[PDB]
Amino acid sequence: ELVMTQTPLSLPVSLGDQASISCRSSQSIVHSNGNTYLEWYLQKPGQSPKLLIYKVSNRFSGVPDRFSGSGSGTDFTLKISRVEAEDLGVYYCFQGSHVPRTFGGGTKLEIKRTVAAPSVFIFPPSDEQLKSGTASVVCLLNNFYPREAKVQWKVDNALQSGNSQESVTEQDSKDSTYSLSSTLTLSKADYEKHKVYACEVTHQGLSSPVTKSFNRG
Amino acid sequence: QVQLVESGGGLVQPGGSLRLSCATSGFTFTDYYMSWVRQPPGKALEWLGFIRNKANGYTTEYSASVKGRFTISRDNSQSILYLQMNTLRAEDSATYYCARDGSYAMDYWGQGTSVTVSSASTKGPSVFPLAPSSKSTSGGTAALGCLVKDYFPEPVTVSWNSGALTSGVHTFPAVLQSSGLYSLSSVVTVPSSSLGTQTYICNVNHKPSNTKVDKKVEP
Repeated sequence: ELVMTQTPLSLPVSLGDQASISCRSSQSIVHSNGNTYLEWYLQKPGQSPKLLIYKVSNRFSGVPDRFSGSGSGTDFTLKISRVEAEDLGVYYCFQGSHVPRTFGGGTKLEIKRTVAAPSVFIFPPSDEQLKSGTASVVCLLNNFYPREAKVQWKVDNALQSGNSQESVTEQDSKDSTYSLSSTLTLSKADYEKHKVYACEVTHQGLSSPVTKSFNRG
Repeated sequence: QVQLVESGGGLVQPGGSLRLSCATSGFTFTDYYMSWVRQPPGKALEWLGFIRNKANGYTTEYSASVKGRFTISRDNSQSILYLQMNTLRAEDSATYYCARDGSYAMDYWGQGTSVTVSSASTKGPSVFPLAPSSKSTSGGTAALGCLVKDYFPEPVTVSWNSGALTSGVHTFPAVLQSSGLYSLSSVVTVPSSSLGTQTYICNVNHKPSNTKVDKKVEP
C-alpha cells in the first residue's frame, strides 16, 4: 500500500551552497514506541550505497555534520550545507517501518559551476575497421559545462540523422565538468562514397558553433 | 571490521536460475536481519526483501516484484546470506547488493554483484584506434583513443600504458547499439608535439570472454 515520494528527481547546486531533498509517504510511519524508521543513503558513481542518516536525524559513523535530517509523520527532509565535490551522487530516502520496505525514487545531486567551452576533436575510422564493412566516425567534446550540448554530423554538408549515438562521462571529480563522445556509424560503401565529414558543436560556452572536420582523402 | 562480500552473479539464459551469496564477518551474524537490494543500470535502488534474525526464527519478507520467484536464506553456521533467483527475466538484470540491517537501518553493504539475463552469447570486442586525421589543427593538445566495439555482455575495462597514463583519461559509459551488442570509447589528451615520438597503448580487458588486448595507437 505505502508509497514514498522523493523530490526533486534531479538537483543542481553550486559549491558551498545548501541542498535540500524531500520525501513524503502516503501514510504515517511512526511506531507506538515513538521510533520513526526513515533513513537517508548516498550512492556515489560506481560504489555501493552508504548509510548517512538513521531514524530520521541520527548521523551515521563517518558522516560530516554538514548533513542533517529532519521531519515528522509523513514529511521528512535531508539538508546538506557547504557542498563539495565528494557530495556528488544519488541520495535515497528509505522507509523501514512498514513491510514491504521501500526506497524513494532517488535524487541526483550535481555540482553547478561556471560555464566552460568544450575542446572539440574528430577521429576518422581506422583502416582496420573498414575491412569489416563498417565505419565509425567519432567526435569528442572535452571538459565542458553545462552538460547541455548539441552535436550535428554533416557529410558533404548534408545533415545526418538517426545514425549517431552519444555517451557522456560523469561530472569530473576535480573540475566538475563533463566530456562527451558522439559516434556516427555508416556502412563502408557509404563512407567511401563521401568526402567531407564534419562534427559541428553548439554549446553555451561558444559564441558561434565550433566545427571539426576531415576529408576522407 | 564488519565486512560483506558477494559473489555468484553473471550471465544466465532467461527462465534460468542463479544463487547469489554474501559471506560476512566482523559481527554476530544471527543477531541481525539481512537484506537484498538491486539496481538496474541507470535506475533507482529497489528493495527485494529481508530475512529476520534469531529472535524471529529467520522468517522472510519480499517485495511484490520478486515474491514467488526469489528465495532468501542464510547459513548461520558459516554466516553466509543467500538469494536464490528462479524464472529469471530480463528486467532482473542489475547489480545486486546485500546489506546488514544494523544501526536501525542498512548500515554495511556488500560490494555488489552483476547479473545479466539474456540468450545472447559471450562475444569479445573489436578494438580500433582513434587517431587524429591528416588534419591536426595548429593547437597544443592532441586527443587520441580506442574504440571498443561490439562486445557482450558488460563490462569492459580500459587502461593506458599499463596504468602509467591516467591524467586526462576518459572512458565513456557503454551504449547498446541498434543491434544488441555494446560499445564504448576511451580517449586521452596529450601534447600535439608528442604524438609521433612516443608510443601510446590502450589496454582493453574483457573478462566475460577472457579477452585482453593491447592496441598500439599509431599516428
